[PDB]
Amino acid sequence: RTCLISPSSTPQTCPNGQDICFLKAQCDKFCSIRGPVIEQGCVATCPQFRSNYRSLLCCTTDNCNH
Amino acid sequence: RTCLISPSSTPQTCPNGQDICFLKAQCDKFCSIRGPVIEQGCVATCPQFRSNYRSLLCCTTDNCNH
Repeated sequence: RTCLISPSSTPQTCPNGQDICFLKAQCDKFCSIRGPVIEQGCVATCPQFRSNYRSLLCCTTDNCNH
Repeated sequence: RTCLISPSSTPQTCPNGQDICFLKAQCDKFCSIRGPVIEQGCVATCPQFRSNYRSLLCCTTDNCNH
């Protein structure tokens, strides 16, 4: 139920149907008091990314990171 | 001319006009003899990613990685 389960065992996703990894790096709340924040996990479908984020890492597959 | 020039000094991009970082992780040549490969650098505009890659990391900004 994640993207890493064999090599280093560092899984963290949770696709409820299709395997899609997703990381979100942007400002959270205030966007001017704590700076950029980083969050990762699993979501419905990887959206067409966006030029207004700070760093998005999509794998759209499971067990595809190392 | 890259995405890291101050903190750890590990820049590697090269936007010719707008600052956009881009990494490409997919099979290269044969896609069945060496496995998945990893490549990064800079390109025109970050394409709407794709669910057929192995790992794409776009920042669409400069000096936005650490």
